[PDB]
Amino acid sequence: NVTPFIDVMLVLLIIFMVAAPL
Amino acid sequence: NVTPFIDVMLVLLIIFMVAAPL
Amino acid sequence: NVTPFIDVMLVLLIIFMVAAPL
Amino acid sequence: DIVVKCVMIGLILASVVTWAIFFSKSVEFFNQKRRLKREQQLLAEARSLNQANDIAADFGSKSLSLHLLNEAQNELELSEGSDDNEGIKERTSFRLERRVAAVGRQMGRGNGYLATIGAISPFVGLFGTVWGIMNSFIGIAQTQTTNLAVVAPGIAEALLATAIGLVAAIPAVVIYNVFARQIGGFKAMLGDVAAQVLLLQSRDLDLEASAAAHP
Amino acid sequence: LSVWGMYQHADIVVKCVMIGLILASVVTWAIFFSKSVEFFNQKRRLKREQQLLAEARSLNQANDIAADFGSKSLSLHLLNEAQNELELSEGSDDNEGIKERTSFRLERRVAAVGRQMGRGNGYLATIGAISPFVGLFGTVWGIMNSFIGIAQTQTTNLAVVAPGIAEALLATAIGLVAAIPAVVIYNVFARQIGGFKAMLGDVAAQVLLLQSRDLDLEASAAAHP
Amino acid sequence: ADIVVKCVMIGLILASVVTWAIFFSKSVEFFNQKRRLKREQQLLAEARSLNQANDIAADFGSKSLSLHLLNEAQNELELSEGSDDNEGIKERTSFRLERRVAAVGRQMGRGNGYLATIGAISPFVGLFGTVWGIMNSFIGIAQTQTTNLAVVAPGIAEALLATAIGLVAAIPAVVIYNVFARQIGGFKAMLGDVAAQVLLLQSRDLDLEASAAAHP
Amino acid sequence: SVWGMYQHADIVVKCVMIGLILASVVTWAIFFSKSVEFFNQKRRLKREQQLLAEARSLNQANDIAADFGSKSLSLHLLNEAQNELELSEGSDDNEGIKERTSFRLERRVAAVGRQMGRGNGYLATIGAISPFVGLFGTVWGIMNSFIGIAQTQTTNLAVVAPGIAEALLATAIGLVAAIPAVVIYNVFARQIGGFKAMLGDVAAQVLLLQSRDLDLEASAAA
Amino acid sequence: ADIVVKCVMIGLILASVVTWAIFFSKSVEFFNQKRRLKREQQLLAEARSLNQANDIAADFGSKSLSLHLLNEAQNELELSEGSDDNEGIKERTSFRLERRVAAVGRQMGRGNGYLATIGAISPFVGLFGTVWGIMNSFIGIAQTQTTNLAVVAPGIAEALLATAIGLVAAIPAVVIYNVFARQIGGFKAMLGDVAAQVLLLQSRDLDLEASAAAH
Amino acid sequence: LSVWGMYQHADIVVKCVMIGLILASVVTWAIFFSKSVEFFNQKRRLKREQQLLAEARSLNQANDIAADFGSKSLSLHLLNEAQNELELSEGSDDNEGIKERTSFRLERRVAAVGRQMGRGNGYLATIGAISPFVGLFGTVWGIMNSFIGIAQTQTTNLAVVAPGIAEALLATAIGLVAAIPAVVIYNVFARQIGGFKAMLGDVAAQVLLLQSRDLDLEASAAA
Repeated sequence: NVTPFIDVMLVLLIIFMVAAPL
Repeated sequence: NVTPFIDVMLVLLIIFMVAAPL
Repeated sequence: NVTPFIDVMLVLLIIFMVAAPL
Repeated sequence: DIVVKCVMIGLILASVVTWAIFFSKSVEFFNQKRRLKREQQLLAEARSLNQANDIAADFGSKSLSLHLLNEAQNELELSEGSDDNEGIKERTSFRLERRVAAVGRQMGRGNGYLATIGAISPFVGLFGTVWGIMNSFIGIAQTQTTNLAVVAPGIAEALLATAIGLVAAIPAVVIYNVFARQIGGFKAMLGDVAAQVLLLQSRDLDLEASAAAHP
Repeated sequence: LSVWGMYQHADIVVKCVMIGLILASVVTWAIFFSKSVEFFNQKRRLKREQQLLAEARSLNQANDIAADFGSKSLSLHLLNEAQNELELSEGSDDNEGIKERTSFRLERRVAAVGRQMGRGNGYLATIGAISPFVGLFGTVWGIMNSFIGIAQTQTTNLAVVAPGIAEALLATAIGLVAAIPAVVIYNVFARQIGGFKAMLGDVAAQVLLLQSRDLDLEASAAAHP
Repeated sequence: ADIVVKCVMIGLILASVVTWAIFFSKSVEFFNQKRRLKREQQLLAEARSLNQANDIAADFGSKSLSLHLLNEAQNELELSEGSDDNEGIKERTSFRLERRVAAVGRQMGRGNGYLATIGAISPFVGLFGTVWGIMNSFIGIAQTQTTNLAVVAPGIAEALLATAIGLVAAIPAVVIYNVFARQIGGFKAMLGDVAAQVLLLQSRDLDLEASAAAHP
Repeated sequence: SVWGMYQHADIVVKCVMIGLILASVVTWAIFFSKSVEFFNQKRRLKREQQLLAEARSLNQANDIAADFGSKSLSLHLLNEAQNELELSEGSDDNEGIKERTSFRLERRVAAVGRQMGRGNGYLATIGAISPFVGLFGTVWGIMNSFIGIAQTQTTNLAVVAPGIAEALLATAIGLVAAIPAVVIYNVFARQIGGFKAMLGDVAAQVLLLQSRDLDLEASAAA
Repeated sequence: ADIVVKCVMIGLILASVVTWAIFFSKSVEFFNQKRRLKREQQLLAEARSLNQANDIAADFGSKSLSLHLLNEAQNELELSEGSDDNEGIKERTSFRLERRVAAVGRQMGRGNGYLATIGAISPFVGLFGTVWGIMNSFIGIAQTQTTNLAVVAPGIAEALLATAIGLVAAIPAVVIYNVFARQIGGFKAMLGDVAAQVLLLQSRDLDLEASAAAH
Repeated sequence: LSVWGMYQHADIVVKCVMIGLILASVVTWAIFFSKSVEFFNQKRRLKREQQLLAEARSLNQANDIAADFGSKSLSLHLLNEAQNELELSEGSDDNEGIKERTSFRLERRVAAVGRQMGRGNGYLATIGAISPFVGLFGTVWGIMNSFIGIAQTQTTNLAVVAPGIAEALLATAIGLVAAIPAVVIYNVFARQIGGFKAMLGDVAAQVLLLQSRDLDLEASAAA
């Protein structure tokens, strides 16, 4: 399945979101 | 490969780090 | 996978962020 | 900041790497794409390996189909006098899958670098930003201000680094995905060619054994 | 407030981000509504022809059924491949080599038609890849414009960052709007093309079965009276 | 209330409810499948010839898939009337039964990918409406303004509720998908046992017919 | 304490916590049942293998296996071998006998390996989803913390202490439920692999007895 | 400072202790048995007939597994005395030696899955240890109105150290298991070098016998 | 700021495991530059002897070419195994069993040489697995110092803090240099060992063809 490639993208969204309330 | 099991741990470090500047 | 090499960088961002509210 | 400008230049260098890989890989795809399709269209009516060589006499030296026919002729000539022909077929299929996988590997280069760049780039732009945020919080914690107006330019010129990391990261991902798909289609067509070569050898060895059955 | 209104209230780089996001969304919708009905008609024709060819008892009987299937009838193309392997093997004695070559060619044709199905799915994969990326670029651009507006003024509050937070999280939002349905459409296309290749393997399997039947009966007729 | 937030809320709700309904329907139907298949295999595990198995399976129902396997085996008997190679019969029959078991196993797969799709895509929205509600919270508090954590908390709570709804949609769909996967795997193995028994029946009778015809 | 922080809960924290601990109880119960089950079955199987290692013909194996018990799987394999003797009466192809019998042994060893596999489907699911439901309880506890802030309407760390701390407690108990399910699942996976291997050893011994007897009978036929 | 931190600490420490204990026990186990297999194979490589191989293996010791292979071969000699089908003897003997090589490869595999489960679960108890260490880094923070992180910067710290208690106990053991996946991968092939040679020593000495029964 | 100065800025456990990092990197480079020239020399020798033995049409001609191959010459070892199956099977009528046993011994020896090529590669895959992860653990001890240091200083700025930043960057730039070339060298060693085994199997099939044709001529002369 070529579907689970979204995980690194999820990590990237999250570690955007670590910076935004700072 | 038994290597990508670090991801949940990464998530746990991150969502520690959401609480620490609060 | 050459993707999980971001972890040390995450640690480095975090232990920057320990110093900034001090 | 000098470290911020150093990671700016690092983003620029990774972007230039992406430019150069796109240029070289795209100009080899556009040239060596349609030629094997045309040669497969020619070899669709070969019907025997000798007539396949008669079609292939003008394919050129860099024709990879002609290289596969060189491998097939090599396995014919090395196995002259062999009563076991199924072993010839097995060894020849082994050499052809080795050669096709070698061509796929040798034209799959330059792409792991693209995957790493498209991964890493917004993250190191993010640290360049958060080092700009270092200089901002140094201004805050040293000037003792509750004011954001005297400290906003540091965070703006900081976020510039993440912006440039995104700029570097996007075409690496795009070019990597589309070139991976073009490599997949290329390997499919090359496997079709090698499959047809195996069919040629199978037909000719079966008809030769059937001719050697009854005189 | 309105999407055209907050488009007007956004920066021009954020405007370029949003128009790229909505164009990627529109072409995602278009690829979905094209390939869905085209694949549905292909599946209907394939199930029809399989229900027709389920009752053939010889390969020439299958040709008699398949004489009126149409031009691009892929099962008729499978029978064309089988007839090609009949005609190229004229003058031979090994039925097993016939079966090996024919099974190999039909598995290759199954793989080829399955790759012909996948035209445009990597566009969807690239869209699902870079949909958060330009939106995150416009997000960081809007927060940078927020700090530009704070720096250009001499005071600060939340009222300066609020249109910028609006632009930023709205660019993130339209990035997600481009991201998720592209993923879902890629999910269902990958699954249904896999099942289609399975059904094609069933049909070509039946073709190999019929040719195996006729080769075995010809060998039984030729060996013993 | 928040319009796109409420729309993705009810989308997660409807996705969760249809995962419930797929679980109930596939659970009941597959449970009846397992009951009937175990019953029929316990009946069929005692025959000594294929025609004895026809005598047993004549009592079976119409959609008895083991009887469909026997129909495939009888079809290979009837299409090989007058033949001389039994090994070709056995190869054709083995491949037909592999084909039929794979077809039944894919018919088991009807709707499972919807479950896998929803269990994949659930933690994405919810966070979407969370971002939208936190954005609207910043806009409202800025156009009213404050510098505390006291005013910002109800919008954050209403936002994270959408993420909680996303997790509710996420987890049991994955549960249902994996339990359907492994129970269908055991179903496929049980059906392979049945078709293996059918192959052994036809192989026994072909070998005994060859042994009887070899020595008159 | 644990129960005092359970008293600090709303209804959904209570429900996910009782789900965690009941899934934990199911996990430990499955473990302590199947552990002594596997020990008894492996003990009996190794003992019967050491008994049947001295058999040299199949009727000798019947003489040894006359007292193995009803659910003795080695005796069941000998029943399958005797069935393939009785179904092959009147035949002339010992190779087909060995093909049919080896194929039945493949299917029966697969069937016993499926017989071992019961409950493991629960174990894989529990060990998979338990960090995720710990995260879900964390999310609802963080939501209850913000509900408590909305009740108090103040900015204070003593306000945010109990709800955040209880979401942290839900994070802990989710992993408490998470870890031993994965432990027991990998344990049972390895043990069932070794059990199927030893059963294949026994079936190999059955095939060797059958093959020696059929080949010596065919040699005595000439 | 709480019971759960102490329990997960002693669990991680005892897991690392059991890890290195199984490591250094099975290390000299693999080394001694692999060296013995290598030297016994170099001894048995000079056999020309089967009774010559019995004379070579007369001094190998009872737990020499190649001697057990020759016992298996002599057993298939002695059970099948009085037959005319050498081919069935060779098929059964090949199958027996397959199963004995697989059996020895199973006996080497004991204790390895222990390390596999430990290196798989050690990340999970490690992350839960970081979790409860974070709970103790916390709740006293919001109980004691801690805004300045400098009084809890050693409090935060150190939960990271629980990760440090994890990873060395967690990561290399699987790799050691992978090392033990490959050394046994070197073992079973090397063992597989011998036993089928035991077939070949039989396979000639049956074929040299029946041809001696031919003329 | 130099490398050994940053090494002075750290404490004992990250000192020890960065020593472990650089020792693993050094032994990785050493195994690479050893096995590379080893593979190169054995490829040249095997290609030389293959182009020699491609002209042989009988096994006696193969021994006449092989009379000066050398002690560790693998093609001469294959011809020695073939000569051993000649000499052991003297007096038999089943030449096909001789051919089966000979092909089996040659598959055995090709597998043995392919195992002989891959000695250090297990440690190479080991290092390629562990290098990001031992870099992660070295990262962890090298980073659990800024907490302590700014608890000591009450100073949140430049060179108080920034050598810790450069310390983490160094501590897994060494991990990068240990990780990526290890994986790449192991994959290209797998490539070259696969090509070597393919060439060796071709040579062994050639030996099988020589002995098979000579036994077929002997059996045709016997008929």
